[PDB]
Amino acid sequence: EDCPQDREELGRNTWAFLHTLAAYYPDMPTPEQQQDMAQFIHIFSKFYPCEECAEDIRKRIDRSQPDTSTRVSFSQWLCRLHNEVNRKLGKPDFDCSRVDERWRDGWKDGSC
Amino acid sequence: EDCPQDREELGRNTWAFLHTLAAYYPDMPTPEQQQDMAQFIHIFSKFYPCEECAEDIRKRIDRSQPDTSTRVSFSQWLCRLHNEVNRKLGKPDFDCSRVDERWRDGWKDGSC
Ligand SMILES: Cc1cc2nc3c(=O)[nH]c(=O)nc-3n(C[C@H](O)[C@H](O)[C@H](O)COP(=O)(O)OP(=O)(O)OC[C@H]3O[C@@H](n4cnc5c(N)ncnc54)[C@H](O)[C@@H]3O)c2cc1C
Ligand SMILES: Cc1cc2nc3c(=O)[nH]c(=O)nc-3n(C[C@H](O)[C@H](O)[C@H](O)COP(=O)(O)OP(=O)(O)OC[C@H]3O[C@@H](n4cnc5c(N)ncnc54)[C@H](O)[C@@H]3O)c2cc1C
Repeated sequence: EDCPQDREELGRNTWAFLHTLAAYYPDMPTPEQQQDMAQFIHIFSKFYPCEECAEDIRKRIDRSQPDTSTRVSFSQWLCRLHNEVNRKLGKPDFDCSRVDERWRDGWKDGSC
Repeated sequence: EDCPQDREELGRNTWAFLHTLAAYYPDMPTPEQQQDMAQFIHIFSKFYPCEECAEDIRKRIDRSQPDTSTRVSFSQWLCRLHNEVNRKLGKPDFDCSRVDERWRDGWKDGSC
């Protein structure tokens, strides 16, 4: 908009960035790309703006390190992580089998 | 609404994340944090989902590496980077002296 992001706005926008990032990550990433994405996620968890949120995500990420082996493993890992936060906030579980429809290709019914 | 984000949508929300990220970066970051934020930016530039956009930012970063010494230096560095992209796309130059109002504290006129 025009004013500082609130917790929810920052969240929606960051998840959008993260899921899209994962959606276009290589299906066949090189060993270096796999190392970089894992490190990116690690650093991300240390600087995500919302203080309370970062403390929370770090604990979740340390418990289940990102699997950056492939586009699918990574996008699924990220979907599972987001779902953990969804459950913490009483939000619905997202069907991870549809992450590509949501963030890359659009719903199969063509509503996008 | 819940559809894959186009170049403009992704960009808008990613800049929001990035500027908020810089807005809350420590005023006195540890050397470790300064190293981490620099790498975050470098990895970010290699994976940002819009290939043309990623290549462009990489070229700009290579000419002026991120200054992660302080919250102010980094926020200003990021504002300058975004302004280069604005100039490229014919968008108005943003007054970097007002980055804190825009992304952290809100406009001085209490508008927010
Ligand atoms: C790393 C991180 C940590 C956070 N921690 C906290 C916290 O501790 N406490 C707190 O109050 N808030 C936290 N937030 C904010 C919170 O997650 C939400 O972003 C915010 O409440 C806004 O919710 P929303 O309903 O708009 O959807 P999100 O912003 O919840 O939703 C983004 C959208 O993505 C889709 N989506 C939902 N789940 C998934 C999934 N699993 N996989 C793929 N797509 C999905 C949906 O289409 C949805 O509308 C965090 C955000 C991030 C990015
Ligand atoms: C790393 C990166 C690279 C990109 N590369 C390209 C590219 O090569 N080609 C292309 O077409 N698009 C590119 N984009 C997309 C483009 O920059 C815009 O995000 C998009 O056109 C939408 O524009 P917008 O007008 O909504 O504002 P941005 O999305 O331009 O604006 C976000 C908002 O932030 C504020 N703002 C503007 N400038 C600054 C600043 N300098 N400092 C602090 N706040 C500011 C404003 O309040 C503005 O409305 C890129 C985005 C990112 C995040």
